[PDB]
Amino acid sequence: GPEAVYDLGNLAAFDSNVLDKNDLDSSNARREEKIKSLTRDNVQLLINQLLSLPMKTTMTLLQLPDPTTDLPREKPLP
Amino acid sequence: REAKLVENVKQALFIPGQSCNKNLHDIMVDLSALKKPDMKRFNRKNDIHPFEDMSPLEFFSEKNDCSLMVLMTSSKKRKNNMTFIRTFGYKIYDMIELMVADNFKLLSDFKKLTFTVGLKPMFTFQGAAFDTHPVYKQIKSLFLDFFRGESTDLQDVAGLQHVISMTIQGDFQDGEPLPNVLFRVYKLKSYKLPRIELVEIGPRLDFKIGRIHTPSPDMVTEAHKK
Repeated sequence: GPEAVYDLGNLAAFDSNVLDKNDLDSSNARREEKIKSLTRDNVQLLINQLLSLPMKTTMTLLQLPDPTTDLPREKPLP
Repeated sequence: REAKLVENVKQALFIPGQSCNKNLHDIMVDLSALKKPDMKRFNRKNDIHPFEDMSPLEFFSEKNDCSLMVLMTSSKKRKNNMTFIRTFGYKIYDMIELMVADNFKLLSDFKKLTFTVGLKPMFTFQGAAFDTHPVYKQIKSLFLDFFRGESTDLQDVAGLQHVISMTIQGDFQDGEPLPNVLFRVYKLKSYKLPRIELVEIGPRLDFKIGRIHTPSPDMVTEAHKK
């Protein structure tokens, strides 16, 4: 049961827990309940992370950290 | 649009291919809607074969200023095939075929709920291979890049509306077939921190992984340069 990893600047949560193909098989009648349930648990954790960030009020704003996932630019650096 | 130190939001161009059918067009319309307002689409078909001639994609990317493209084709061999393409300096960066399984669901298959357009999405990725397998790492990079929208330092709590969820269809050992990737979109609800509940809004897509094109090491260095 590894801990979830967060990239809060991208509002993203990463879950490396074991997944069982029998729970998610296209013929499994409860596959969507299982997918939604997993997503719901990870969204709860993500929201809890986001809501513990420093906040401003101008309406309430979170101060997101810089995104950490390495994503390619669309154009070369000037 | 000239290069910038802080880049614009990536724009996506959806391209019906010659063999695009009605089902595929409906999928395209609903998935492209999620990328609004940073989205363009062609109304007519184009005869594109990405793995035999990438040239028309590079021209489209430059002409329409879209560094993200999705081509829609279908054959008996590759049914409901969505080829996702990213460019760097308008040249092909990577491509991957993601073929939509027959169990897909459209927006119309879910009870209509209000949906504010243009909000930044949350993401949850379920599956260890998204961090360690070269194919699933590309898929995670692609979908974050594709849908994350505007980068911001201030996030409005009230705009935390929906989540894009991507799940690998079970763990797998090397040598086994690569499992499908399960794409889901949910809107948040809550009740009293509150307990979050989710309601699916669609589209619901199961992607079967096809062929890939990856960048040379030189291009990687260029594209990821700080």
